[PDB]
Amino acid sequence: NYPAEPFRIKSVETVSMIPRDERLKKMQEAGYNTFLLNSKDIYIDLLTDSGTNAMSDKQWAGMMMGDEAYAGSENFYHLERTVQELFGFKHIVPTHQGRGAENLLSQLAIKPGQYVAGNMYFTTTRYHQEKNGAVFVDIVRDEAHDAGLNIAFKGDIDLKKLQKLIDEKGAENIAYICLAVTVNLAGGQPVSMANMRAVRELTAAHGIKVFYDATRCVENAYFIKEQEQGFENKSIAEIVHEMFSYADGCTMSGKKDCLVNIGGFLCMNDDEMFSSAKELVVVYEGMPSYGGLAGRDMEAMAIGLREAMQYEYIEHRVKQVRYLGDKLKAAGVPIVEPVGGHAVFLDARRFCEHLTQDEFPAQSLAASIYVETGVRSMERGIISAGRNNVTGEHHRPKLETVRLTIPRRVYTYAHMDVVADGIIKLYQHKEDIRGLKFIYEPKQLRFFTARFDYI
Amino acid sequence: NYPAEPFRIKSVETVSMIPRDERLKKMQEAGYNTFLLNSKDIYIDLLTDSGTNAMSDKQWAGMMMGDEAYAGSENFYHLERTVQELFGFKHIVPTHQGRGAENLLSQLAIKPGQYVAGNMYFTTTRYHQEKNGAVFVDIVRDEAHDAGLNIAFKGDIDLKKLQKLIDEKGAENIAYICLAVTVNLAGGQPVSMANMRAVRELTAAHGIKVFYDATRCVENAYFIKEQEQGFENKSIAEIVHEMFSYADGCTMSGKKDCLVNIGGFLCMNDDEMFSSAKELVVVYEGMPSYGGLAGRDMEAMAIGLREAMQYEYIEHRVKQVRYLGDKLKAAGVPIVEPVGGHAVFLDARRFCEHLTQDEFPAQSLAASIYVETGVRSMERGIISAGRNNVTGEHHRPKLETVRLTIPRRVYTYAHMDVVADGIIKLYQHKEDIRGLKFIYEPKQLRFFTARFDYI
Amino acid sequence: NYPAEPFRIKSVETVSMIPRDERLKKMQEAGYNTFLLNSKDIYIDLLTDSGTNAMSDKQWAGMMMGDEAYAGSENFYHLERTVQELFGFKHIVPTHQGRGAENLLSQLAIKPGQYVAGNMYFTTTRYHQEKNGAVFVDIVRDEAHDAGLNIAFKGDIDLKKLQKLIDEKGAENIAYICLAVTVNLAGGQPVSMANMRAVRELTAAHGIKVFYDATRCVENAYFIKEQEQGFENKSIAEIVHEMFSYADGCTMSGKKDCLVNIGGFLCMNDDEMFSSAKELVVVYEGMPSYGGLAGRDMEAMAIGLREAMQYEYIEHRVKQVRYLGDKLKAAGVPIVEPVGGHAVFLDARRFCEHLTQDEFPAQSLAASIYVETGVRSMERGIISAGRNNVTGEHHRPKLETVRLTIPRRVYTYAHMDVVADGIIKLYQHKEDIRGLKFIYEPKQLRFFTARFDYI
Amino acid sequence: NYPAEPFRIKSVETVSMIPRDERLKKMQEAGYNTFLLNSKDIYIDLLTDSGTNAMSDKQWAGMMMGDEAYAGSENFYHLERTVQELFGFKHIVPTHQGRGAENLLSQLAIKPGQYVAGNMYFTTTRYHQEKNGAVFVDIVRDEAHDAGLNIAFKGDIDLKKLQKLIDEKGAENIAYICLAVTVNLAGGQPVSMANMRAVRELTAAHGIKVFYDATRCVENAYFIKEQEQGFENKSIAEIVHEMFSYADGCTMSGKKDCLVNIGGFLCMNDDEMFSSAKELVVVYEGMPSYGGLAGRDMEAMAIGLREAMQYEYIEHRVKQVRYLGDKLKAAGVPIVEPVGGHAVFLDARRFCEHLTQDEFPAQSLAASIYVETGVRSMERGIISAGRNNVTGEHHRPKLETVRLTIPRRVYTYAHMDVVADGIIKLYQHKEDIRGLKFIYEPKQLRFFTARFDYI
Ligand SMILES: O=C(O)CCc1ccc(O)cc1
Ligand SMILES: O=C(O)CCc1ccc(O)cc1
Ligand SMILES: [Cs+]
Ligand SMILES: [Cs+]
Ligand SMILES: [Cs+]
Ligand SMILES: [Cs+]
Repeated sequence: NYPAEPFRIKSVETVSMIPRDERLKKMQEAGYNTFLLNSKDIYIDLLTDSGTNAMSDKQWAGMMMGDEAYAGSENFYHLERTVQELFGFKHIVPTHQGRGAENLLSQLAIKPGQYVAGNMYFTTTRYHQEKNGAVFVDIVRDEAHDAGLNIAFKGDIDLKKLQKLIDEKGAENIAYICLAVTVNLAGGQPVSMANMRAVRELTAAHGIKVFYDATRCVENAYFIKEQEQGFENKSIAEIVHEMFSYADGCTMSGKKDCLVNIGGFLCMNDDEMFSSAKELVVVYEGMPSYGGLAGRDMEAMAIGLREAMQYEYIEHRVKQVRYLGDKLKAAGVPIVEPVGGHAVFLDARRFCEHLTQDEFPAQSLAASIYVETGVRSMERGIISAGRNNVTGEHHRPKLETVRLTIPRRVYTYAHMDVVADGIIKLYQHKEDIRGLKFIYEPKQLRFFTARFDYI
Repeated sequence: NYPAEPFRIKSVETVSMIPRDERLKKMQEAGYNTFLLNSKDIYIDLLTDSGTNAMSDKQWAGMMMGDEAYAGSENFYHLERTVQELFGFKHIVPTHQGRGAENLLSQLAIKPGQYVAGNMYFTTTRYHQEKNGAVFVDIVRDEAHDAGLNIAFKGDIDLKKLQKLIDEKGAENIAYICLAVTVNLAGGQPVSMANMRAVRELTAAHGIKVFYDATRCVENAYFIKEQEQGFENKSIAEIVHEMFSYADGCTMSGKKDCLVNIGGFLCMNDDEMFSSAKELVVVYEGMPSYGGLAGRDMEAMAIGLREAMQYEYIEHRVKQVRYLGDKLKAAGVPIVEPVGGHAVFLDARRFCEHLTQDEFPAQSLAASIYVETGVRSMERGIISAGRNNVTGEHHRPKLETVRLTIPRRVYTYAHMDVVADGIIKLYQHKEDIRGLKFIYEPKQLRFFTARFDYI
Repeated sequence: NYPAEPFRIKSVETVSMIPRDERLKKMQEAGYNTFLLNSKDIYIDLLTDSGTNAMSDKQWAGMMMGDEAYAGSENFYHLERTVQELFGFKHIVPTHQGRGAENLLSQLAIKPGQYVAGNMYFTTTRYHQEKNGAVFVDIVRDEAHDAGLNIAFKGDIDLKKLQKLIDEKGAENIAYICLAVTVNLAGGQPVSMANMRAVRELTAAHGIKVFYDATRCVENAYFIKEQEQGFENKSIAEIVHEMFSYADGCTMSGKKDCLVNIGGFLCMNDDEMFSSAKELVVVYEGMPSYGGLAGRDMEAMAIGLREAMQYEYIEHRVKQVRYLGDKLKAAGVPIVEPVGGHAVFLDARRFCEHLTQDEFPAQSLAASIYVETGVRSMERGIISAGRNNVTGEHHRPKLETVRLTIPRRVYTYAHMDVVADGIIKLYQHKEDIRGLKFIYEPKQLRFFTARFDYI
Repeated sequence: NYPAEPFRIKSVETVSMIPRDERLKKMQEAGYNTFLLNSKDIYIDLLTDSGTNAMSDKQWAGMMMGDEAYAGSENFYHLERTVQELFGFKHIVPTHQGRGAENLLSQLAIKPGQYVAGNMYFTTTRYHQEKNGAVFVDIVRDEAHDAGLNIAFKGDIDLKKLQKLIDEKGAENIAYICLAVTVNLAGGQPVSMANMRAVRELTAAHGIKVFYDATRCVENAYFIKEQEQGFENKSIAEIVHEMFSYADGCTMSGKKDCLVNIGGFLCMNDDEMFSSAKELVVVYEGMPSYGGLAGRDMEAMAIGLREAMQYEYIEHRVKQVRYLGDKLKAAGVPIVEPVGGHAVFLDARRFCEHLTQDEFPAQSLAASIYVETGVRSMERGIISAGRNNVTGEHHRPKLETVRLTIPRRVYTYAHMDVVADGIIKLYQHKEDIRGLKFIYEPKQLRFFTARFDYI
């Protein structure tokens, strides 16, 4: 049911291993805000699955072969090639990370007042659309928004909302379709291949462009392989290449499924767009030949993209998350379902039924997980949603979650046990989890630096 | 006169060593544009001094100590504390490179229609200023536009122009003063400490903010020590700290004087502006704790900044460039003078008086240098100025130069000899340099991919 | 019971993951000798615990700081000072590995015809002793030769035998006492602190020198802490230091408990012997300042020794082996007991009672394990004992075992499960294990290259 | 005349750069013995050309791909292959360094009382022959012993002394011919290919075996290419492979021409010898599959051996030494001639004509070179030759030299200038160099730790 690691450990990253009593002082010193803890004081850092991947020995042999020419670097050539071969986009511009590609895609493909429609959104992506004049429309299935509904391919687009958007608004005024795989906001839910093929035939008919937010495309490809009829004899690399055939381009963040600690890229097939991309790339990132990346990082991303296609790697990655989700669900701990490709989201509202959302249950639960286990998790509730500065009132988000985001090839099943066991013991005396009040609240970006105290 | 390397070679980058006949083929495949040459086919790459520095064995040991947490990394802490110590600014936000810092500073510091005044500009910096509504005003002394005039501290601001701008336009309508150390357009020329003090006193009086474009600020420090009376007992580290004491903040590309291959940072002292910066940095670069850089890169840049302060390193850096210029001057080759900190600029109109500027003398020279020595240099003339799209006619630039830009710690004095020697023998037969016609010209960013043939 | 890894995965070694049918081909190409298998074709290599440790990110940062001077290296100084501190010996001469230390100690400490007495032997150590004229005398307690007897501190010396040797042969005719921690032939069994004190007092009385074979001395430390009354408040670092206080010097293979891939060292307190050692080390290993090791390796071994002292590391190391043994014991698989610090030994005569020891049961089992799981283990039986060349007949060894040796910090608990699970299902059909005949047998070192077929 | 480096610097090793006054305290603290100085306090360490080579970026990418299996490692396979392909020996056993191979060759190929004859000797090699019963006979040309005679191929064997040795002693009692390339003792002098072909036909006729001491075989191959008629159209790899065709095997030290910091090997074509080598390899070095080397070191040696065949690399290496020799000879500084492949030997007896050999001129000159330049050199005179412990009298060596041994790819021509210039300034006031007296003299290995004072 749960595979052993399809790799050996080559090098370890040592941890201090501080006791509960010292962890509580550390948590207090951070103001009960896990964003303020130091990296050194944390055993298992599940804050994000972004850029904290463990690289292979081959990736580190790439790291010493960094040809750092400004232009003409063999690292750029090898990255271009790999992405062309694997994803099949004609052109490819390297960027420092996913949000660097996003910035470029939104400046090049949006006319003010056009609509951008996708399957739910991701913060940096919506920002760049919106800052360029687009109106974002969510055309995800309604079922994606029910956080307990256990259905498959929950990130698919409603073709029926897709159609009415074109009828009602006009294909002309639709900038592009932003299809994301997986759907982060629904908890890392996969998009079926049928869904992607349907979306491309509808949009093609009406002349509409489709651009993929492909940050976790390889976790998506595993779901298709695991769960869609017809892909049982297909390889992950075949599924990934078919996926990108229903798209005109994509913004990718290597920090997610590329198994690197930095790097992203923009791909497109349009030669015209590509020439415009090239001029805009030099102001924001660096020349078209390196895009704000050191050569050794283009190489390591190249080797990573290829390493991610190994079935055994992506199966264990995804099933290592599911392991954690299964163990929590088995004990009755409330989570978002079905468990996604990269994280387990605890539902803090249900976990902490005694607390109201003003007493910051997700934030407080996330503080407690650190003290009990030495595991850092991230608040994804009311604190992260911010205050409405018109009214002054918090924005009250429907989802009041603590996210357990798993970096790739860093932790073992024993580390998941540590996590699961602490959360289970906490669930068993859930009523004893206190509420938090701010003792310090920033104007902007409050989740980052807010500090709190117990009520 | 000319110091020996104050280091030893730890590891080499192997090179091909292809012969003249093979290089001529390579330059032909490239369409005689040196920007299209492959990095593998080049022996000594002087395209740029950006990001191609050789790191130390301690930087590389820091490379293996990357703490890649999203937040709380030991490498962000070591970076932050190193800049605060060395440069003296209160806050520091890391960015993937210099232009990411510039984007951020210009969104935070300019109201549309205000004036931003500096000592000559750099492309990216001027773009970010103007893109945010600023009108750019060049207040460098008149003597820095004279490419042949050999005076010291050619980068200094004319205070007389700085006064008239305040008079004429008013200090409320001045966004900030953009002081660059050193000045790249004038050939990498230094700014005196007196000049920096003078500017801080005049702008202070009028409430005007002063932000440095500090990318080559340690090369500048060296000229201050070598040439300004009074700084003969001060250390490079004291010179740097004093310099930044006259600025409100700075944008910095670590790729230039921090001796790394990627990385930059915005600094400022204003708390209010720092908070605005943190919300904006998330969208463009990454969380404010990493700013688009892997942990290992924050580490290496921290260790780099600190190595850059060693007298003997910087003294050998600047004197190695000087050596190349000295050898060229002594054979009668025309160069920008006086020699800067980072590059030698050949004067290609002089070098090639038989050719008109429509016959693309600098590009042709840069093609000929590669063919004869295996060295790549950058065209900096009519080809890189671009055409006027309303007229259609070339922007015919006053300076028609070939830039020999020297990466820190990569080449030896024998390498300077290969360059010098080839450039001297071409000078001896300068009349045999043919002109070039376009055989393919791109709508935008023409210098990057234009290809040519001989007339 | 079973601790989680007290570290995180920094970098992985990618593995093939070939299927059963392909492994069977591979095992056949190997002639069913697991020593001929390729390292690429192996998933989990338990051939040996020697030199295949995963290093830390600090060891690797030390790897980039190799000062490779012939003499005066900072890495020799950091090594020397770390051993002096941790182990407490006055002098320390680095050697390329444990047996280089042994060669040196035996040339310096034995007069031909003297007796050298220890607690069971190890091949290399016994070779170097005997090659220098020594007669080897086993003074381990009688209970350690009983492979099934589960007592603690099975490595302890019988003082009664140590007394008779002194009586019978005289202390002048005793070269030195060779005390091994832990005892590899008995299955990696520990030596109590009491036993080490007892020996030091008896040998001291008689003027007899005591040199440790300390290769797994930190695994031993752990058993002392876990099991000897009185050492419950002492640290691994205090246990180690106290242990070496009962020895005159030690030969050490860093490949085993210093967590490195190469390196060893001889220690002693005698100045006279140190001077003789320095002249002899030059001929066999290198100058006394490097002893056959690159500077980077002296560095990593210094950093390794110091990491080996962390309670949680060593406690997880020893408990990971125990875990594997526990799972095997619980299904009724016969193993040497009690489980050692570094390996589990299967009892293959038991496991395979249908086969005679001429039918090569251990080798056959080791072939079958690889086929069924992808794990390599070592034959330790009749095949590795060799033949008698006067008789021609096999040396028929009392112990007929398959050793599952676990490298430090490389595999997880899921990896232990793969092994355990395969070994348990073979045990369930133990009668189907065929015997092997030689199809090629070498004159010497037969186990290394012998090949077989099935009967 | 002197080529530029055929490489770029990838990483630097920082140096402290301490002034003459502090260097003199450092020299005093070392007892005027350069063997006692620390590596950190030295600018340019010319103590030895052994193991202090700078590796390439490809070699360091090998360093991260170390497959550390005990047996079956892909690194072992790649080393075996490279050596088989390049040198052409049938079998090859890895050893920790050159003296590990020597130890094995001498145990396997000498019967007590047999003669070993070679072209002069090297310490560790003669030791291992002599310790195994051989009588060494020097059959080098007489001209090699005249240290000022500038002739080519000074390391050739006298075929006429070769013949009389067989006549007078009997081919039967000649163990093997030890042919070394280059000849270290004559100052790194080359052996012609004709000489090697002649030696093989003579020895073959009488059934006598020939084993190469090939530590600097690649510097030898350059001389043949530079100076022997007929090899102008041959490549270095062709010259090296022909060289080894006149040999039955060889001991190699990778630390010399293999461009690594550790590693050696033994090669032979005899299958019988090879089986005996295998059993003896496990006691002294480690299994036949790794020979006392970590996997990453076998890989790096593999890539190094191949990198050394680049003509441009070996030409610049050798001509970088010659540069130093030419500059010293031009000023009249007395050296051994002709300058060898790896070092310049100063003749301290002539340099210091005012001092008698009891006042230790070479030692004192070597102390002065450090104080004036920060360059460490090695005494190779009376101090290194030792005392005769029968008489108690120093052994008075004919050659009283200070050796300037150049590591490969570490220093530039500017570093050689630093060296040359300091030695020239010292020569100009040569009479002011004082004599030394011991204040501390070790029984064994005196050169290593003797300390002195000025008379
Ligand atoms: O960990 C992640 O979610 C990716 C990075 C990320 C974190 C926070 C935020 O507001 C936007 C992006
Ligand atoms: O630097 C060298 O000469 C190689 C090593 C070496 C040094 C000294 C010695 O006595 C024997 C060998
Ligand atoms: Cs990261
Ligand atoms: Cs770069
Ligand atoms: Cs090893
Ligand atoms: Cs070395």
